[PDB]
Amino acid sequence: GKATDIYAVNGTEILLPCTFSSCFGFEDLHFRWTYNSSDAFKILIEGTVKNEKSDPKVTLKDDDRITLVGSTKEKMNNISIVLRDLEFSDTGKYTWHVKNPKENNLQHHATIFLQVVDRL
Repeated sequence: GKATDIYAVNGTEILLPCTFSSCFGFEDLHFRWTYNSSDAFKILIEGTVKNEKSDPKVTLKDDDRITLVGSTKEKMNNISIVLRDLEFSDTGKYTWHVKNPKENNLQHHATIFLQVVDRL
């Protein structure tokens, strides 16, 4: 499984982009972010979004350090998250998942490997 490396200073915040894009198919999407480390798995946030500019309906959220970005810009969509107040324990793989459940397609997903580093 391919993963993009991203780095962030301890105690700061990181924007984790969801880059799913669709001209005419960004409609009533189900989404989920997950976290994986060696022997850890968590669902971080889950919900639905009506379109590219609507208020996402969040049905599950593991931690208030996570917020949705609240905007779109180029390839970063409204499903992207910001994780604040970073701790070394936050290092690990963060995966977004998007699906239109009325369609037959496989889910779309990509993984970011976040590494938290020492403050200077």
